[PDB]
Amino acid sequence: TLNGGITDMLTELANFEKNVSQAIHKYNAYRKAASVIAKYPHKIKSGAEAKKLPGVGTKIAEKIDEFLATGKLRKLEKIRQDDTSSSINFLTRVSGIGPSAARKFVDEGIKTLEDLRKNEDKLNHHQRIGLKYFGDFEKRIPREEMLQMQDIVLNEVKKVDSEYIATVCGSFRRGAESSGDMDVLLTHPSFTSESTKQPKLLHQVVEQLQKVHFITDTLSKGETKFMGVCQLPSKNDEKEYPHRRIDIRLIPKDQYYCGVLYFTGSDIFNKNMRAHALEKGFTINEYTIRPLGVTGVAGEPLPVDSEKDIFDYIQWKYREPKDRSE
DNA sequence: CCGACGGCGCATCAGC
DNA sequence: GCTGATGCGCC
DNA sequence: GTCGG
Ligand SMILES: [Cl-]
Ligand SMILES: [Cl-]
Ligand SMILES: [Mg+2]
Ligand SMILES: [Mg+2]
Ligand code: NA
Ligand code: NA
Ligand code: NA
Repeated sequence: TLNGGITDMLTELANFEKNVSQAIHKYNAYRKAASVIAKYPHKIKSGAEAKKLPGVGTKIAEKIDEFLATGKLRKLEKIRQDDTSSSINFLTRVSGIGPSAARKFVDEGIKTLEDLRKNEDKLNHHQRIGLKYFGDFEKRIPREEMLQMQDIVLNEVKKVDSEYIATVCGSFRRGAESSGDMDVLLTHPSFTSESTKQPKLLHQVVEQLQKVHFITDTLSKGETKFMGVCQLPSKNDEKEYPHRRIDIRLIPKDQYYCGVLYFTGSDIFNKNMRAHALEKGFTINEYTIRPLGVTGVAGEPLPVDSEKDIFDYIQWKYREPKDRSE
């Protein structure tokens, strides 16, 4: 973290733009700049030096000059002192509360953890669970725990049907020493891009994980995506493990490579790669890579037999998962 | 100057 | 009920 | 807020 002061500053600005200003393109701009600076292998000495990096422009270079000179940003100092901004930023830390809900809550005079707790009747299901586990969800998961969670999920899935394949993705697959949550990509040969030969494929797995008390709560659930809460079992006399966020995504089996590319991330890596694809005349989602016709309409799915094939189409050298932590 | 900036699953709601 | 818009989530 | 043309 050679430039941690700068990247922290840009991340704080990004969050302000998303949560308070509701300016998603500014949010993405700040996060892109923070990411490119984070990988830069020199301690930055000026805004001009930073401006040479793709995604850092005139305004950010100016802020970098102020930050290097003084160790702070007047713009952020004022934001920190603003009650409405402060309140909104806090409330959005609850899962299920976004910029819109946060501002609405603050309008009604709900602006603290205490306020939320006394007004549960005003929260939807997702928000209620987000509140319940507020503390737990801001804790990171040690890789050692991720390995224990992996073993439980892979073994329980196998007990349901030996034909399932579950792959842990997200930061775990990128080799991180800690993760924010657990991301599980699921396949089964009965669900392909061509047909669904069995119903309840995701349901049966969620059900089994609930039965063994691994999954503890549900935030949202459909045919292909589960979003919930899980917890490792603790031993006799042992303090309980924190509750953790878990996401499970069932992807058509024949579209595994596009799926695992998506679910491995990072999010900024995906945005950067998908934007590069567009410049190259392709569109990538979690299912397919397609060409863009002269008009602008996506054409038919191209053959993909590896993650690398996707990189090849857009003329990028392959990057291993561990090198996608942007 | 100015349009584009990644792509999509699930929850909730308005209009019919 | 359905459809489309919008919020919020995921990488 | 930044980039590309
Ligand atoms: Cl914006
Ligand atoms: Cl598709
Ligand atoms: Mg994750
Ligand atoms: Mg994430
Ligand atoms: Na630049
Ligand atoms: Na939130
Ligand atoms: Na996740």
